[PDB]
Amino acid sequence: PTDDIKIKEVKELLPPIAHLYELPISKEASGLVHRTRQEISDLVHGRDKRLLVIIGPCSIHDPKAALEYAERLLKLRKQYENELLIVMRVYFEKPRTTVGWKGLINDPHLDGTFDINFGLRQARSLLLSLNNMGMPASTEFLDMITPQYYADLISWGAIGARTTESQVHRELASGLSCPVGFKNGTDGNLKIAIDAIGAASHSHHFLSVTKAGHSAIVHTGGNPDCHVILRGGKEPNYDAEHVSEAAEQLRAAGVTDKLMIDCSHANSRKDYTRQMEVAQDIAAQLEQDGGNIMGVMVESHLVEGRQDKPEVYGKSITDACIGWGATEELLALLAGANKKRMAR
Amino acid sequence: DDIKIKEVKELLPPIAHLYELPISKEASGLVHRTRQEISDLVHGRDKRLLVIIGPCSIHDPKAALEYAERLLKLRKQYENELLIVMRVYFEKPRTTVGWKGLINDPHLDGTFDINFGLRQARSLLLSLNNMGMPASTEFLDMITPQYYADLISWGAIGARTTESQVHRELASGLSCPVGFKNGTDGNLKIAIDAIGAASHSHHFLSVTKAGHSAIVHTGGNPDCHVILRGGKEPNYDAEHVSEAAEQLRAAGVTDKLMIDCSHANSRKDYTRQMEVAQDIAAQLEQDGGNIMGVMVESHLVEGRQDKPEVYGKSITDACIGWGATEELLALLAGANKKRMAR
Amino acid sequence: PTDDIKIKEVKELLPPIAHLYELPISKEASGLVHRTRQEISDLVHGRDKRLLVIIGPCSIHDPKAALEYAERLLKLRKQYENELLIVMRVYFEKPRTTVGWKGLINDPHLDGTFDINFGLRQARSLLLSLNNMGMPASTEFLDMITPQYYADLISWGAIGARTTESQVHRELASGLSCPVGFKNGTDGNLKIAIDAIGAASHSHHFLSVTKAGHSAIVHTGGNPDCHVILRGGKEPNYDAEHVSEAAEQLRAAGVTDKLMIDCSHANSRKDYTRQMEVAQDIAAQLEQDGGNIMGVMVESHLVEGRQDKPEVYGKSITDACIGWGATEELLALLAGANKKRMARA
Amino acid sequence: HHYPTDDIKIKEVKELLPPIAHLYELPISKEASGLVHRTRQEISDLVHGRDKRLLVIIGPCSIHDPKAALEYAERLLKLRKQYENELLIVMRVYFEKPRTTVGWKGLINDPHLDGTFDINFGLRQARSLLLSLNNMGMPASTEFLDMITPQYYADLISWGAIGARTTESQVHRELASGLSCPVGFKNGTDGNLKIAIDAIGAASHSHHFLSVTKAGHSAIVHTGGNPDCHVILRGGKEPNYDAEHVSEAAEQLRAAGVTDKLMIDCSHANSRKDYTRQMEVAQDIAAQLEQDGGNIMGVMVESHLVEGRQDKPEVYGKSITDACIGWGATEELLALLAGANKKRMARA
Ligand SMILES: N[C@@H](Cc1c[nH]c2ccccc12)C(=O)O
Ligand SMILES: N[C@@H](Cc1c[nH]c2ccccc12)C(=O)O
Ligand SMILES: N[C@@H](Cc1c[nH]c2ccccc12)C(=O)O
Ligand SMILES: N[C@@H](Cc1c[nH]c2ccccc12)C(=O)O
Ligand SMILES: [Mn+2]
Ligand SMILES: [Mn+2]
Ligand SMILES: [Mn+2]
Ligand SMILES: [Mn+2]
Repeated sequence: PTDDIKIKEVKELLPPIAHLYELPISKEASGLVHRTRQEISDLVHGRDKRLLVIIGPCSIHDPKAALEYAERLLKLRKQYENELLIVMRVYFEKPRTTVGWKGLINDPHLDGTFDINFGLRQARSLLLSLNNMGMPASTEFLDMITPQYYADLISWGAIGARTTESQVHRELASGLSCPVGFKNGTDGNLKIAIDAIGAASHSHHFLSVTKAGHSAIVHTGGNPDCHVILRGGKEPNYDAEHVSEAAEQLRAAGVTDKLMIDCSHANSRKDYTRQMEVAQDIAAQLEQDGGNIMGVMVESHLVEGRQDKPEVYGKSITDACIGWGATEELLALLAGANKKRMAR
Repeated sequence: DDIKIKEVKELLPPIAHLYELPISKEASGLVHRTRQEISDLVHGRDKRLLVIIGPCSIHDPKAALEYAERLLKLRKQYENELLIVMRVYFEKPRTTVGWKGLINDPHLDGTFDINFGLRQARSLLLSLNNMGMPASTEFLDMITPQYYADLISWGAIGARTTESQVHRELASGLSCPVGFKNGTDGNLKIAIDAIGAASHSHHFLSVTKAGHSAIVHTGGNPDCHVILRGGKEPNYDAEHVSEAAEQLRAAGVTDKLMIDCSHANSRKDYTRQMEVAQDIAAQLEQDGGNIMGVMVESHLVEGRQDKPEVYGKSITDACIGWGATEELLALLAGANKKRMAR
Repeated sequence: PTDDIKIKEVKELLPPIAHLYELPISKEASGLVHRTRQEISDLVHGRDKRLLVIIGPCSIHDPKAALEYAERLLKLRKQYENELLIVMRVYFEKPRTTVGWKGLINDPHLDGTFDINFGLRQARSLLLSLNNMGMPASTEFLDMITPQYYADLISWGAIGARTTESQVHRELASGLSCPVGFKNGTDGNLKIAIDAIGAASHSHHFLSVTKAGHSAIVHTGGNPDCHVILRGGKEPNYDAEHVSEAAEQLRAAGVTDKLMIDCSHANSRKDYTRQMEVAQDIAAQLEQDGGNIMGVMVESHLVEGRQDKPEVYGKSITDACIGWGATEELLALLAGANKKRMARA
Repeated sequence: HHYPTDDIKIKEVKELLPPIAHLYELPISKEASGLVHRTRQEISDLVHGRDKRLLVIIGPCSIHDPKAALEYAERLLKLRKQYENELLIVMRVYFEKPRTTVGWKGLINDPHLDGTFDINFGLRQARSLLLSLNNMGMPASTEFLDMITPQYYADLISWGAIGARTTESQVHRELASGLSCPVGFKNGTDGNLKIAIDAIGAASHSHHFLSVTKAGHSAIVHTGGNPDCHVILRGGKEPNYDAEHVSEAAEQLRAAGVTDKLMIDCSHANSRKDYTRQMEVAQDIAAQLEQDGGNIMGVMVESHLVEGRQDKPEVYGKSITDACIGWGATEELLALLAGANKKRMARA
């Protein structure tokens, strides 16, 4: 015996078309996705000076809270639309080296069953509702298969720090319909993210699944709307001198020198109250010059901090988020600052 | 939807390949026991040295089979000291443009003919196992393994994907032992982490033998280990080995590890592989109980070329030639004969 | 060029699992399907002397109407449950040589568009509701692929006169979880139906599709609960003499000699009123002896007759049916007659 | 949903390689494509009366041994070339006789003739044989029994049959509507011709039927319709090959506004299931061609290397299904038909 020795089971997976038939994209959702992708493209290439704000929970573990959060964020989206382009974080799984909760797609029931068919349906339904209420959505694509279930509803995608250097993730990015952000590496390596944009911009052949759930060869056209995200290393890398050094390197590689700064993760050193400090520093850069900044990322929820079990409503069970109060503060700060950049 | 997709193309499922090239009794037996033998090495139940040795990449099956036929003689000759398993990597991952590997580009001309490539890959691997040479490879994605993992005795996850969750989940379901390299700037924690993760059950999305998407529930891979392949500085010496083994034991994982003689440890100079090997040989005489394997980039002919003009010469990373391989292998054999006595 | 020369398009087909996931079979529907299949088997093999009545529209073109019909039929199902085993006709298409409306699965919108995905979803939705309210369902399986979408909701199946002689339909029958009736051929050939019962009782290997929509080899175990249906020919064949001759031939092939009589189609000469005459003759055979009769088939709707376009609620757009009044009478007539046959045990 | 209702009477569902796996190993060649393409057009011409050659669908009742088949084709090929101005000879390459009785289920189903079922091997063997035949210059004809097997080798078929037992089946008519080759519908097993006339009707229109893609996934196939369909007279209770039956069939066909050019099966019910009588039928057809017989566009003959039949595949090139005429009788029968038709063609 040499085949599937360490496989316990192979289970039935509904193909993407099953979900697309139940939850077809609406006219409005298409329009919103389409133009949000264009609008972000314009930010990536320096054609517009608004600040892309990718903001929301670290992960989504409860769609009801996600929709209530979206309702609130939507008012600030409209209010700040001339200064900020606000797009909600709708991430289904925090990649984790240890055991623990495996994300909404994997474990929608939050009990260690794996009900991926239900997860993908829930994921798509939440995304469709969000787009339907005027809130565009962003997410991190972890594998090569899940995107076929809801990428059509995504206006901006991330490739995480742990996969920016992975070739098949760069290939995936090269065929994604949405702009894509590549994070610097977990120890602060920027070059891998710069290379990724290089790779992602060219055509690739990668193996994936058709909408019908059958393996196929996908020939991509390249993604011209990729960029770097500074999310910290051994040290934080959000300040002006890091930004400026990043911008030089980007120009040096012939790619866009407009980048995004993540206020969270290793830039806050995992202390959610520091996100505001980073946003303050970014505010200060925009007021002085900050021409290379095109966006920021913030981990924000209804209620602040985090919990191991999903006991409190609207409170993260992955990374600790700022609460809604602080969120209003932060967005007002960034709006006020960028208005003054856009006048200059 | 699919705005940046040029084309979606027909892909034969693994069963089409498995139907034309079914694994043989002899190939199954060889894979089965080479896996056991390597498992014994990983867990410190046998003190032979695993040697993953062969071309950086396979671009010409004829040369590969030739190389194997010479490598087989040495495998048999050193069977008490070394467990020799040929490197049969089909692609070297590259940030920039260039040849994309045998699976992607079997014709070496920039056409993609993945169906032909997967067939060639499986046929080469089956022939190699049939003649008595087991095979090792790097699994880059979650689909290609279904086409030939049954013919593979040891697997690598590359430096670039050791931190990737889905690659760890893949390793958790791989029938073969798996080596995780430290990161391209020398980070070892990510490989230790990767071993921990890979030893547990996971649910990942992939494709059945029949080419249909499915949820695969894995049992966990107990036969994982790390590979020291250098970082900003090389990490092959006795001090690095010792500090690595302390870290591995601290994490509750096997402290038996493999050392790559090429790539960052040689400073990307193929000549230096022998210096690393010498250093490893010297550790084996003094103590070196934490070393279970070495990795060597080797071919019929030394160095490298941009186009496949010269027979048996790598077109990816530069390799030592057949000579320097007879030397490196003797050198490792001699040194480990001593280990296994004392 | 040699491939797909005369093919206009190949279109996306959701696999059975997609429908099974949205409309899983309920506990109650399962129990009812299970039990009804058993109860029918007992009739096929002469363990119970109730009369199976397959009754309802010639074809379903309107689920609302079908449900309302079921609600009324249900009361009579219960009322006569000791004499009659009443199962509703839920046929989606009447196969036709000519052009016209192609059934609910093919043309659920009744406008000449094709929307088979919607059709299959509607068909299963209706079948699940019917079973849930207590009404078991029967249908004609026309191809090898549609049964995966809803066979689990079907308590009795028919293979039509046009396909009884088809080997692939016999093979299909040999793997269907429900009893199956085979009709004599459109000119009155009975041998093909007897042959079909023989064939369907054995194991076969045919090619079909898994629940997941992938082609596969199905090894079937054989269907022991098949029987013939007398549906007329060049002449009608519902009378005692035809029944008696049909039973002789059945015993002679070593298959069950309990058969079903279709009161409609070529036994009524397509003139729906005459169904009552056939039932009357069936009642009269039951009173005398009628040991070989285990079921009847009747084409019945809320409103009698037929129409070309679906303008009048609850009226067939395929073969003309008797309306509700006559349905009550036909059922009372059959119940009364069969009560007397069961008493003579 | 605790009570069981699903796959109660299924023993097993097994793996089936999709058409593309066979098409990859055995792609159609330029020569085979050319031959299929033109043989179909040539047959279309006969169906629509633009050419007065006679289509001759001739060969074993069923193929149980590809080596014998190839040897048979080599022999038939010399007569195909020799009579090419009078006859259009196409080989019968039928894999499986439909049977009510248990017994051998054909080469696709049971390629090892031992009651195993190795349909993957069977389909590979069927395709290989059909490709070998087209590559040597012998076009091939077959009967399509199910909706799935055609995807494996219809690209190598120049003419298709719908059998007597399925001519009335709606799905088979829909299948015919999307088949790339001309198609003949047989009359029913008791002699009903109207079903075959209806079938031509139906097959000529567009349909939607459910089948499998080349990749093995179920799909909806929207067909264009098949304009190259015709009827086959194969007898009933009584034989139906003579001039009066022919003439009565032609009036019915015209009356239905379909082609009044038909094919006559010399075997099966027209021969009373007696292989020797095939020559009788051909003799009668020859007599019709000399008189007038304008409505006849083809004939069907069950022919093999060796005459008769056997239950076990003991003797080489001898049928295990319906009894066939041997090779001697075949040369006779074809010379007979050639000579007769040469005279018809000269009168116009
Ligand atoms: N559907 C994705 C691209 C993509 C990812 N994986 C695929 C597999 C097949 C086809 C397309 C894809 C998009 O439009 O962004
Ligand atoms: N077949 C692989 C395990 C595996 C990798 N990818 C898969 C996808 C599906 C099923 C199994 C797998 C092995 O034996 O090592
Ligand atoms: N599901 C059907 C049997 C069946 C029909 N077609 C199939 C194809 C595959 C497997 C089973 C089937 C039943 O239970 O009656
Ligand atoms: N391929 C067949 C037609 C056909 C049969 N079944 C199909 C399913 C899908 C597409 C085409 C088909 C031909 O060319 O004659
Ligand atoms: Mn986070
Ligand atoms: Mn290398
Ligand atoms: Mn009817
Ligand atoms: Mn025959």
